[PDB]
Amino acid sequence: SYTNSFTRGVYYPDKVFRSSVLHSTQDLFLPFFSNVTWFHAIHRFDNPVLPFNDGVYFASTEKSNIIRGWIFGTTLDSKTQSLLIVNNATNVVIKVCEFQFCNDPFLDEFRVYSSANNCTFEYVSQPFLMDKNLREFVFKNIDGYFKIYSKHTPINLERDLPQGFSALEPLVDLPIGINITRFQTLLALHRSGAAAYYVGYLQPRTFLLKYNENGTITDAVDCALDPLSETKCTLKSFTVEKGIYQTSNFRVQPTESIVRFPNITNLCPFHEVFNATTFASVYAWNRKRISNCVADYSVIYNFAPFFAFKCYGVSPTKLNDLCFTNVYADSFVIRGNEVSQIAPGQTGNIADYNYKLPDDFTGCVIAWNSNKLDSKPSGNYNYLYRLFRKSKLKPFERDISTEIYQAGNKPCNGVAGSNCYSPLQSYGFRPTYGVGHQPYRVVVLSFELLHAPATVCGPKKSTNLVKNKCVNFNFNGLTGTGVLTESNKKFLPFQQFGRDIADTTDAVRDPQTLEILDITPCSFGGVSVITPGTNTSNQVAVLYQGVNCTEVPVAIHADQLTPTWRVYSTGSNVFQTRAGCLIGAEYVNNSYECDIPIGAGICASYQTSQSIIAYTMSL
Amino acid sequence: EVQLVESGGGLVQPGGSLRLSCAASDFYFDYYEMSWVRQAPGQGLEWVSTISGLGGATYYADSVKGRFTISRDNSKNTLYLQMNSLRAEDTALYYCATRSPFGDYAFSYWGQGTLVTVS
Repeated sequence: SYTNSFTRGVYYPDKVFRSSVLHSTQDLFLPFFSNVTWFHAIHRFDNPVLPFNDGVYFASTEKSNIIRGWIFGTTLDSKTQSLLIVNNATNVVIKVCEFQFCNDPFLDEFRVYSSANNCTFEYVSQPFLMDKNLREFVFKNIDGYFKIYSKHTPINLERDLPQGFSALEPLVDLPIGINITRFQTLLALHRSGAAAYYVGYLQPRTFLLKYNENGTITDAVDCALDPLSETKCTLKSFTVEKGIYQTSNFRVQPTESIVRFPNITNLCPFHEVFNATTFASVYAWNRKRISNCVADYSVIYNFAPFFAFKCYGVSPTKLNDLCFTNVYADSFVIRGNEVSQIAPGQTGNIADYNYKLPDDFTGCVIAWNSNKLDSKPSGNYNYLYRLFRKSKLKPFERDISTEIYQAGNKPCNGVAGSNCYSPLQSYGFRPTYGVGHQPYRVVVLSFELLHAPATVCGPKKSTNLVKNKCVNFNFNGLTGTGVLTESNKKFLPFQQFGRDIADTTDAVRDPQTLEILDITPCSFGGVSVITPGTNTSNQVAVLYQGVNCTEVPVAIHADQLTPTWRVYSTGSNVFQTRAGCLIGAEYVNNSYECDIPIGAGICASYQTSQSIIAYTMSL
Repeated sequence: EVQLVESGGGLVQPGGSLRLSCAASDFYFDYYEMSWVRQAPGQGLEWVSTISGLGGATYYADSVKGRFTISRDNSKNTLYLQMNSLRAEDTALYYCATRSPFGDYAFSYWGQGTLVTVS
């Protein structure tokens, strides 16, 4: 039997406390006004085991505890663990053990399973999972926690599914995650009765959940219903005003996320320039260029954290995701007084005649005290720094010219006497020194991200390349959403002529294999939604800018959608305009004052019963 | 603050190599990377190769791997490009662009470019 789910199945996505907010989540939910299976029971069964796709929305209106739990499993024949739940008189067991569920799934006293040899985690939870009244449960496995929800609500008189929102309160998260692809409803019988339960399947869809001040949910939108629902999930509100609005790609509702970030697995030798035997001096910094690596910055801050870990340009944390093309590691040792002068824009002693950072710098500088290893009884005399010069060094310059600085009228010829000195100075690192004289070893990491195949990326995992399907792609930092198609382009274009301010990515390259993949919009065409206001009515209209009333079914891919949208995106009283094709109105041949502008002078409103009409501008 | 004039590539024949020069008048940044950008009639523009300004490591494209070579001379601040085995896909306009390694992908200096036709 088939029925309709009247906006039921909205649970709490996470456990974070939220109040008086509107949160847009992207978890698995039950679509509103979907087709649920109303499976009845007679007394051995009426239907075989149902396939578990993403989640199960179980509902029951019977009483006397006929439906006494549930049974899960993949093949149920000595292959994997089976999630068994049975509600006893007061207690309930959630024993996930190897069970041989036969063709007799009856309880009344255990006859559902045949035997059990290898039993995994078992729960002895005391609160029973049983309590007319509608018993709403939402079972969903997220590969590590099998979230089960429940909402006990007294049902109405002579009805099956009430007309009212009821959010399911979350329960404990059971540690599961073994493969589950099928679901079956467990039933009981006094003497070898009848029952009936609703079953629905969850899909990945966005949801705008509204939390009030008390911390409860009162209304939600599936973001996959009629264009009013998409308008509801693009303005972050529940009271759409009387006016034409836009929407986003909430139609196809992508379900997969592809990463494909890295290409190699060899760790980077970042523990080779931070713990060297003898760091370079100030006048000659040993720059090390590194490419074809793995940008694993987890070993940097977890290395007895140092002082002044100031990362410019990029964020200090969340660096294990953004991938660059090369990393330049400079390392030297200075005094404690000018440990902050090595920064973009700073000016001083080591920022004028020594290593200087550029104005725009997307690297990070980190220094650490070395008053225990870089210290001598009479002070270290090996380290040197330039202090007497005349040419301001440009960013990323090295000057190893040990020639005698000319400062007098007559040539010094190396005597370094009156009015003539040496550019280098041996500042000793005496132990008995203040904070402004302690030796600090400083390492600067410059991140070069050029228009070249990125080599040193983060430790992010590698997903599978699923093409010809609306997915969210994060190939090499380009986080977008679209359909990946196999194009026939020679080389990836580099759009830099008009600076591409209001532009988007058209094609990308897989970092693993060199294949130019074109990115197409899953559903677009300038979809404008004409709304007269939620306070007035609930009838809307659609406008597709760039069609001729015939290319609209193939533009938005009206093949796998809701049956409530095919009435506003088909040949139902269409009207071709100079801007597009208005579907969902009736063009009148009268003259009225102008109203909500649909496009190209066309004004429309909602009146007479009253319905959405359209008329040209009455000049 | 200035422009980068180009010369060299005029009319060539299938099979050979011609030098492409890129000069600079008031350019003194020793860390800004310099690259070549090819644009063929019809489809958009593509990337040939680039030189890392922070060091001396050059990065070429996939089609120009074992046939192109770039060189940077800081004495007179010039860029030289030598392209070998120009069979059929080297008929385009080449631009000598310069951008900063730390920033966006968009270049910071647009040159005049020279048209090379392999016929």
